[PDB]
Amino acid sequence: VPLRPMTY
Amino acid sequence: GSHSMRYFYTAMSRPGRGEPRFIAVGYVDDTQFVRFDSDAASPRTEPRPPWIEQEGPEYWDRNTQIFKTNTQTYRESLRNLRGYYNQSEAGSHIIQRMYGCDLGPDGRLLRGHDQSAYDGKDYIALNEDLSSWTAADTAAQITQRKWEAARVAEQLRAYLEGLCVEWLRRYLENGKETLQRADPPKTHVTHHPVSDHEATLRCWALGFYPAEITLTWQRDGEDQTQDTELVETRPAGDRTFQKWAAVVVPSGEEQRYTCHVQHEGLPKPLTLRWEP
Amino acid sequence: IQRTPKIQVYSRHPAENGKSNFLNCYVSGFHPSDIEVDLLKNGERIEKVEHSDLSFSKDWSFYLLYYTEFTPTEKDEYACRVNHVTLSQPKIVKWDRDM
Repeated sequence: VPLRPMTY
Repeated sequence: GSHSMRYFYTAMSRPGRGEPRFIAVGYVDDTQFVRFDSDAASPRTEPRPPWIEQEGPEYWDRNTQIFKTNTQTYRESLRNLRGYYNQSEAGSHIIQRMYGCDLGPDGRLLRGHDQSAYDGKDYIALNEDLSSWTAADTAAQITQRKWEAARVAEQLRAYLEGLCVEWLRRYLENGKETLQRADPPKTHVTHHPVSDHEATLRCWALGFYPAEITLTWQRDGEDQTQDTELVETRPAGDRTFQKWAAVVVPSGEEQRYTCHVQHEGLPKPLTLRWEP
Repeated sequence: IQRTPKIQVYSRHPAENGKSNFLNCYVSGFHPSDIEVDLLKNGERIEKVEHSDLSFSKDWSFYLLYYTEFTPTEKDEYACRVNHVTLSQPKIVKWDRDM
C-alpha cells in the first residue's frame, strides 16, 4: 500500500 | 540489485480552472500497476497490470482513502509553498513526489527513497540514512521542521523497511511470470549512405524488458563515445522497449565497426556488425 | 525553467504494408505537464487515440505514450502533432520507417 498522506 | 517499487505523485494548480489536480501511479521496476486521478468521474484507484487484480476490497479501499486524502493534502501544500516563496495566486505550480524501496538480487533492502520537487527543481529529500532531511533552500526548511515535529522520518523509515519491501516481494511473487522474466532484445544493424564518402550504421534493440540496456559502437575495438548518437529508450506499448545507437562511418570502413549489446535477458553479451 | 518535449514517432512492430500494427508517439523530457498530442493520417487527426497515465523520470521531467491501432501502406503519410507552453507553434514530426 502507499505511504500515509502528509502536508508540506 | 534486481528489483524496486516506486510511487510517483504529481499535484498541479490551475488558477481560474478549478481546484488542483492530483495524479498518482505505482511501478514495480518498469511495470506500472496502479493509477489514481482526482479529475476522473468517481476518482478511485484502478489496476494497471493483471497481477494486481487479485487484491482484496480492503486493499482497494485503503488505497482510495489515501489517494483521496492526498488530493486534499496537496491542495493545502500548493497553497503553503506559494506562500513560502511569496508567489502570486495567479500562477500555476507543481509539486512532485517519488518514493520507494530497492531490493538487491538477494531480496534484502539495498536502500529507501523519498524526494519532492517544486516546479521541477529539488525541494526536500529524505537522506540515505532514512533519519534526516536535505532541504534545498529556506522555504524547504519550513517543510523540514513541520516533518521533524511530526516525526515523519521515523514513519518513513518504518514504511520503507517494512511495508514497502513486504508488498514489493508479494507483487514479485504474484506477478513472477512477467516481473521476474527478462526478455532479451532482438538486434540488427542497418546501413544508410549519407554521402558518396560516408554512411550511417544504426544498431537496433527491440522487444526487451526491463528497460535497462547498454548499446555501444566500437571502431577497431575503441569505444566511439563522443561519436555515437543514442536515442532515448522508448516503450513499444506491449511492456517492451526499443532503442538504437548510430555512428557515421567512412564508406568502405564499415567492417571496422562493432555494436555491443548488454541486457540481462541475454545468455552472454552480443557483438554485431553490418551484414551486406 | 520549462523544458520542451522530445518527440519520437514509430510503430510497435516492424512496418508491414497491409499489416495491422500500432502507431506510437512518445513525448518525454518536458515540464510542466500540460501537453497536447495528436496522431495524423495524411494531415488529418485520427480520433480514438489513447495514452499512458502521467509519470516522470529521475530528473522530474514527464513522459507520455500516445498510441493507436493502424495499418501502414506505401501511400499514407502519418505524423505526430505536439503543442506545449514552450512551443510557439505546434510541432509536426513525420513518421520515418527507419527511425
